[PDB]
Amino acid sequence: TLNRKCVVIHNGSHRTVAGFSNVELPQCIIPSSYIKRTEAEFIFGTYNMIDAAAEKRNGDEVYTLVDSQGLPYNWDALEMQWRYLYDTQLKVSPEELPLVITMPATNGKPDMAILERYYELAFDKLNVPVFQIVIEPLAIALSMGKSSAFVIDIGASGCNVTPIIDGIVVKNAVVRSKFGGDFLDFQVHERLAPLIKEEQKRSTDVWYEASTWIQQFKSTMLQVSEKDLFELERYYKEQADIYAKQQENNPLVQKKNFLFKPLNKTLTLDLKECYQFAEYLFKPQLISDKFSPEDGLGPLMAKSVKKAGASSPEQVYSLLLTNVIITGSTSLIEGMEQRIIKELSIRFPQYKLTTFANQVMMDRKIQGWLGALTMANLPSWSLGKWYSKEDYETLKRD
Amino acid sequence: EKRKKERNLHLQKINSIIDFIKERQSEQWSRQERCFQFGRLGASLHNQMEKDEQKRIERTAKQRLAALK
Amino acid sequence: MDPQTLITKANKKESWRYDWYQPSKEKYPFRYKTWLRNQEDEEDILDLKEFDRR
Amino acid sequence: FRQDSILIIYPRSQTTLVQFGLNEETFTVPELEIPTQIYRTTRQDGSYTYHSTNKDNKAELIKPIQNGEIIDISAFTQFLRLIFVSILSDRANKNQDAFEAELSNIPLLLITHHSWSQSDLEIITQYVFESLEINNLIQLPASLAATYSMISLQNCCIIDVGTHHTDIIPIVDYAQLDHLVSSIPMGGQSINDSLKKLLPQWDDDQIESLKKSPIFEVLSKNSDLEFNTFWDEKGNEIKVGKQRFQGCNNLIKNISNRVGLTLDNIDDINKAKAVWENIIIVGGTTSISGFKEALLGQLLKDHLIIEPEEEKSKREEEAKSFVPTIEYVQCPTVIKLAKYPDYFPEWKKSGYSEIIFLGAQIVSKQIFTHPKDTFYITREKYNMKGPAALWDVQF
Repeated sequence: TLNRKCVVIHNGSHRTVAGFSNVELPQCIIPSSYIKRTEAEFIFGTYNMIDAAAEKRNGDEVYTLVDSQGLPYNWDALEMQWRYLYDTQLKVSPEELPLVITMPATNGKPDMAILERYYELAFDKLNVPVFQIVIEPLAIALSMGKSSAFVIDIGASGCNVTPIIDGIVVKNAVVRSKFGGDFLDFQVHERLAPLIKEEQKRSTDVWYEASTWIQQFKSTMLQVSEKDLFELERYYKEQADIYAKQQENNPLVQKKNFLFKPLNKTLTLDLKECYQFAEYLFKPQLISDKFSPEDGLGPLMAKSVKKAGASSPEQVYSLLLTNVIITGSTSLIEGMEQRIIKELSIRFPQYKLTTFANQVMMDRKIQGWLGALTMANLPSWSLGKWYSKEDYETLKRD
Repeated sequence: EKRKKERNLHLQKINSIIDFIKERQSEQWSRQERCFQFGRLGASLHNQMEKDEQKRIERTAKQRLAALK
Repeated sequence: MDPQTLITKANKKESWRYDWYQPSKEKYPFRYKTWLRNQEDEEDILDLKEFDRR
Repeated sequence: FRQDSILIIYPRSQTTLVQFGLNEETFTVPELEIPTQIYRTTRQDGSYTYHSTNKDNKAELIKPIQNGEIIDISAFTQFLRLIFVSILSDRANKNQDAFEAELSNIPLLLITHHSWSQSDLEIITQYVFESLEINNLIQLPASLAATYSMISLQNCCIIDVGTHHTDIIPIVDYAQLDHLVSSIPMGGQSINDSLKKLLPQWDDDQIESLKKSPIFEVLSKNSDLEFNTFWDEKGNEIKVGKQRFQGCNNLIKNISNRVGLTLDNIDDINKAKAVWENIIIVGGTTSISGFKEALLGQLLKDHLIIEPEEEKSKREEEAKSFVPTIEYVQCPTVIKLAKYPDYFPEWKKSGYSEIIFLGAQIVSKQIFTHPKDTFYITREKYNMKGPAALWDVQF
C-alpha cells in the first residue's frame, strides 16, 4: 500500500463522522448542527451541545449545517467545525495529511461551485495539501463491493435513491425524497405530545428532544410494516384464522411500553400506532392531501428505476434490481428492508430481488464514512480524483 | 488504438477497486475475529490463574495445621 | 554507567522521519506529511529505592 | 521472552507505576511510583537538557502529563528514558551480567491514554525503537488494560475517576468506542472543594486528611455516630460531624449523567445491556469506601428502566378487586458493577484502585510469553514501516 494517512470527514445532514484512514472506527461522531451561545460562542460536539441544551440558556440556538440536499450551506461554521475536528478530536494539522470528503449524488448542477467552496475551504482556509471528493451513494455501493447498484439511503433529510451502472452515477435518475429521520422526529413529537404534557429559535429544545428520547423511541418503539398497514392487517388476520382453524389473535393489540424520562411515565401504544409513523415514509398522503402516494418511497424507487432505463431499459432494470443496497440510520428501524423488498417487487413482479445490506447497527449509520474510508486507503492515486492546490489555481483563471 | 486502451483502463480500474475493497473487508473480519479470540484467551488465562492460586490457598489452609501443632 | 552506553548495551536497525513526501505516478502536484524511511546518511539517572513504596 | 525482562510503565498526570519483571508465582502491586516530572535546562543556543533533579537551579519543572493528556511529548519520552536508564543502571549494578540475561532483550509495554494523539503515539514508537533502542513495544490502552484485569469481559464501561478529571469509556467487543469516549473535567479534587464549601474553617491539608481518613464514607459503626475523630498529617486530632458523609455527591451525579448520556448512544441494544451490566470504576479517588456503591445506586436512581412507583401503586390498587410486570422496550433494565477478581492476594491486600496496571501484568503474560507477535511491533515491523507499523498491531 501507499505510505500515507488520510483524514476522512463525512458531513451528513444530521451526523458528522470524522476519523483517520488507519482506523476502521471513527475518532468522533458529532452532530451536524451547532449551538450559538450568546459575544458569539459556537458549541461543537455531542456532549458539549447536549449539556448546553440541558442548561437551557437563552440565546442558545441550534443551527444546522447541512440542509436536506446533503450539501453544506453555512461554510464558516462548517470551517470552525472542521477546526474543532482537526484540533479537539483528530489532533493533527490539516496541512500534514491528505483529506477525503463526501458529496451526495446530485443531478449535475450544484457540484462545481461547491467544489470551489471545497477548494475555498481546503486551500484558502485550512491549507489542505490535497483532498479527494467521493460520491456518497458511489462510496456506499463501492465499499460493499459493487460498481452497478441501486442505493437507497434512508437518512434524516429524507430517502436518497440512486442508480449506479458500472461505476458511474446515473444522475438524471438520482431522486432525493424528503421523508426521513427528522420527519419521524416531528411525527413522534406531535403524536406523543398529549401524553408528555407538551402539546429556528427553540431549536435548542427541539434538537435536545430529538437527540435524547425521540431517538430512543425510534430505536426501540418504532417498527416498519413489511407490507402495507391495511394489507398487513388483512394478511395477518388471514394467517391467524388459518392457525386457529388448523389447531381447532390480533397482532396489533400488543401493548408496547415506553418509559418517558422527563415525566417518569409509561407511554402505552399498540403495535398499529408503532407501525403508523413508518407508514408516513411510504404513504405521505395519510398526514395531508398535498402529498401524493408518488411522494413516498414506494413508487419513487421505481420512478428512479425507470429514468435509469433511458440512461435496453429492461436490462438496466434487472441490473439495478439484482443489486439493491439499503443503508442509512433511519433504515435501522425494524422491518424497513422487507417493506422495500415487497414494495419494490409489487412494482416489478417479473424480476427477482437480491437485496444486500450491512447488517451491523453502527456501520449502517456511518456507511458513507466507511465508503470514504475505503476510498481513502486506495493504493493507487489514479483510482480517484485528488484535487491538489493546482486545480483551484486553474479554476481562478477566467 | 485509443478506444481499446480507454475501455481496458476503465475495466481494470473497476476490477482493481473491487478487489482491494474485498481485501479490506477481509481485513475487517480478520481484525475483529482476532480481537474476540485473544479476549477469550485472556479469559482462559484468568481461569488458569484462578485454579493455580486456589490450589495454593487450599494447601496453605490445610497446612496451617502444622503451624497450629 | 553512561546512559547512552546503558541503552546501547541493552536490547541486542533503521531510523524513520516525519517528512513531506511527494508521490509519483510523474510526480503528483501535492505533498503530504508521512513517515519516510531514512537513508544511510539520514543524561541523568534517578536513584531507585527513594520511590520504592515502604 | 524472559519474564524478568518484561517492563511495564503506567504514567499519569501525577505519578507513574513502574515494574521490571514478573514474580512468576502471583501478581504483585507495583513498587516503583515515580512522579511524572522532568527538569528542563535551557542551554544557550536554545537546546534543552533534561534532568532528574533541578540542575543548579537552572532547570524548570516540566510535568509532561496533565489530565491524562501528553502536553510535552519530548519531555515525556525523555522521562521514559530516565526511568528506563535508571532500571538499566539498577540491574547492571545488582546483577552485573544483566546485559546478557536481564537487559539483553527487554520487551516494553507502555500503557497509553485515550486522549493521546496519534502523532504522539507515533513519536513514542519512533523514540522506543530508535533512541531507547528497545526491540519490542506494546502500546496498551488504559481502558483495555482495565477490562483485561477484570475477568476479560466482552462488553463493559470504564469510569476512571482521576484527580482533576473523570474518564468515561465504553468498551464493546473488546474494542474502544472512540466516538463515545468522554471526560468530565472533574475528579477527586471536587470532593475536596465540596468539603471546602461545607467546612470553611479548615484548610487544604485538614480536608485532604479527612478525604484520606478511614472515617470518610458515602451512605447509600460510622453511620450511627454523629461526631467522629480523625488525625491530621501532623498527628493532630480533629473531630467532624456529618460532613464526613458528604462532599462526593456532585461528582457522583455528574459521572452518572455522563455515563447515561454515553451509553444511551449505543445503537446495538444487546451490546448496550451487557455494557450496563459491567460497570467498572477505577481511580485512586475510588479508594473512598462506599463511593462505588453510591455511584451504582445513583445509576440505578437515574437510569434504571423500571415501572414508576406511582403507576405500580395505582395498578396494585386496581388488582385489589396478582400483579404482572410492565415490560418496557428500554435497554437498561439491569445495572450492575462488574465482578472483581478476588483471586489476586497482593491486589486484594493493596486494593483495586490501580487494577488497570494488573491487566498489564496479565497481557504481558499473554503476549510476551507466547510466540505470536500480532500486537507488538518487532524490529522487523519497525524496519518495514516505522511508526506507521503501530496501526497494524492495535487491538
